[PDB]
Amino acid sequence: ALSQKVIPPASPSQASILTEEVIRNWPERSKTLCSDFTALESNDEKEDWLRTLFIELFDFIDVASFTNELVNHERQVSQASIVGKMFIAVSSTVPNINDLTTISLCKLIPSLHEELFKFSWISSKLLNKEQTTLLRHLLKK
Amino acid sequence: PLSQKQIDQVRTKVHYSEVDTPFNKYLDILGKVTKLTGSIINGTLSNDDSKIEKLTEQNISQLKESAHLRFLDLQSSIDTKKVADENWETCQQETLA
Amino acid sequence: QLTQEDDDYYRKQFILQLCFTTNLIRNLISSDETRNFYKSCYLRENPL
Amino acid sequence: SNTEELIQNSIGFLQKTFKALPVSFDSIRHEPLPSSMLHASVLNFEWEPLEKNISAIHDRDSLIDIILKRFIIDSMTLEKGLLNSCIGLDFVYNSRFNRSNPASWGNTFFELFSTIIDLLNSPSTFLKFWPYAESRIEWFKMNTSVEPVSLGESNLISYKQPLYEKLRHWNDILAKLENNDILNTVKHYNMKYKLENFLSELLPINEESNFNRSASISALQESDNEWNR
Amino acid sequence: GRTYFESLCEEEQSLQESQTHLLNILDILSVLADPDDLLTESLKKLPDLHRELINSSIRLRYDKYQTREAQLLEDTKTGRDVAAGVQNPKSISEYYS
Repeated sequence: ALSQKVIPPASPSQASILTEEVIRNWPERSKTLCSDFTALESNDEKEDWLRTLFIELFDFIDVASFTNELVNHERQVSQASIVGKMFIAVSSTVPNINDLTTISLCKLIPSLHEELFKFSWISSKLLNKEQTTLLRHLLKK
Repeated sequence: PLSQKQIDQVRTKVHYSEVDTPFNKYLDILGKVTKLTGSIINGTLSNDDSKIEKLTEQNISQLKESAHLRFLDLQSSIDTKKVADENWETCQQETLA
Repeated sequence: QLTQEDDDYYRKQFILQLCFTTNLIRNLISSDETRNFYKSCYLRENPL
Repeated sequence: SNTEELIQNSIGFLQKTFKALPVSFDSIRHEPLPSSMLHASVLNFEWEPLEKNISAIHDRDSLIDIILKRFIIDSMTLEKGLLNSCIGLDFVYNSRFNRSNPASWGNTFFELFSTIIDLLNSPSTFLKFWPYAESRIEWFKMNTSVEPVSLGESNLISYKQPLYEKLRHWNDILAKLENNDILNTVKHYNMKYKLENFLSELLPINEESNFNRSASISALQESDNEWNR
Repeated sequence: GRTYFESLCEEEQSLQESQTHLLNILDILSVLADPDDLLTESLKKLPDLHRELINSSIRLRYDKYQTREAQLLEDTKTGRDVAAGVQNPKSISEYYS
């Protein structure tokens, strides 16, 4: 009797408009997405689109996605800054739903591996006991 | 035995550690409210069985007050640090002149 | 500054510097106990 | 809304009350403001609004903290702002017993201190203000205890809740002042000395971060800073 | 996001929108949890605010990262770099000699 907790309104899965269609036609669609990303100018606007894609991606969750992130990051290395890595580093922690699947997926991708050390919770990856001891000492000094 | 790449990794980790408490507090309130919003959107949210929220209408005012206080605190914090940066820049220009 | 014959404080600074550093080098070489401490300190901040 | 107007009324009332007092700046630089000089109404947190008693009951201590912070900030942005800031910084010490959680004054007091250290215009003002912080050291040394410590004993640690960020921040400021190395006026060296001596006197001689662990100093050059070279 | 100062202002401007979204959501939730046909409208308007709060928060964290990066880049410029641009070294050398 605390609440009815009965919800008449409902929403169907018609989202992922920019990450649209079936994941089928995988390589053609993936190359199309990479080309579209490289196409855009006005870096700011790019960031916007990225958000959508990334959250849509975390709706699905895999190795294909990791390869896609590899291609995106490597294409972004041509320029100076790294926006894709930072945006993954935020949109990995921001959403409501998550699990250790994020830990594993980050453990898989080696490109943004150092960006993850920079900002996110990377106590897991740097697991060599020698590394964590060196870390404690270097921090305290 | 630790290689070079691992040492560079831990060095960049130490060179970037920041501890900003007002920011973390504000983001904590953001999480603590969006979790409850999403739970109620799911429809099977809770009866305070799990540790995500309490639907009791006696602590909602506590949530609003905390939101206001933390928002104002973080606002003042970034205001202070940008003022300090402007001041340091002014002094450097003065001594250069 | 150094060779003036009337202002000798600079030579005192130089002599003091040599004496300090030589004291440390002698203790390092001969004691074989502080050597372990300095080796540990150099290593912990940089294992290579 | 309710809290914003509440804060505005409170800051107005505080500004008036503190403008009332006669204590001159130089008088307070060296002598602590005694408790008698304020009415017991201003203490015990019975103030002008006193209207949202049920509403503001939720978080009491935090409210005073944020309104005092805003007071310090708006007054700081001088020989007058410094006076108001010092009076508030002494007030928060004197009003400790009335607080709900008496220990919580520590993390509050230090907090305000940091803010005002940030707002000082130039090292001239910093040297004009430091004699205060050197007058009331024995108030820093008690992290949470409400009773004074015996002269010569400190209960502060490098990693404790009070210093956990403050030591990091002040080491940042020291490093930045050291990094100039070319455009340093003597005021800068005097300021860095005052700061290192304050911090070194805070923590005991024995703490793990009060004696360097064998770092042989580089950058010992005595050249004329790339002038007349 | 060129310098410390501009990045700070941009972070503040994002904070403002996040705050107003949070306040609207808190108001709607307090209305819904109040002791029909109003609760239906509330639960109907909810998801639009839900999938706006997340965007605001994601953007906020992105700016926080960016400004940390900018500050750390600024802090490496030593004094000699700023002082290399002085006009007349002659008078300076005469002074120091």
